[PDB]
Amino acid sequence: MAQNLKDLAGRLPAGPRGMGTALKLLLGAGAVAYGVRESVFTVEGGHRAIFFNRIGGVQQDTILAEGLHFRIPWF
Amino acid sequence: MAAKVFESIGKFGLALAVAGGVVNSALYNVDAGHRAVIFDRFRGVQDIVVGEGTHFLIPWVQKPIIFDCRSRPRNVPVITGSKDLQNVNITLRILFRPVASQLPRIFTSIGEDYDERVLPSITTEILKSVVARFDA
Repeated sequence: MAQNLKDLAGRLPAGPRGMGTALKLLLGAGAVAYGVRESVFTVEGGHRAIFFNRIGGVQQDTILAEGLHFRIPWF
Repeated sequence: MAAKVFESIGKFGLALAVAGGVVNSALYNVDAGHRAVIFDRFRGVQDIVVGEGTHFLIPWVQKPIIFDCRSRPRNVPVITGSKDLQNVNITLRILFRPVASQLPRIFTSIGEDYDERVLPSITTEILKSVVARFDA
């Protein structure tokens, strides 16, 4: 399986100098996008979620409604 | 020139089809006496009832909850003890309807199906209490 991936990676054309920079920027943008997606704990209607945390156990003073409320990934 | 025109026409047709599909996916029929609600995820469920009208939404976040703000009966049988403590098997008939205004709370609190959990509950409680109080 890894051999196929290596062959595919090698087969990519060696585009101009700016092609690599553009690809790096696109990869960074996609990483930020997925971080954003999984950094918002997808709670559903009417529910809530305070931060069940792994840093500082679980906080008590911070209170969250349902909706725009960010998780830290897997945390 | 003809080939470019045909290609542009095809691209415009595909774009129009995609837009029409997106618009269609954003609407749900509202049969008169149906007052839906928005069940999103970036807010959960909103605070504003959808009237008996076609009101818009965005995709994959709302699953069209076509409620029904019409009336409905129910029969509750209760094996109640009376004052003289009989086995009064009382089947009460109850008519009820919801309210258009605050349906989104109704959906958040319980969900799409609401009446079954409560009707036997309160009806049996009150039948038992009242008949218990009253002779057979």
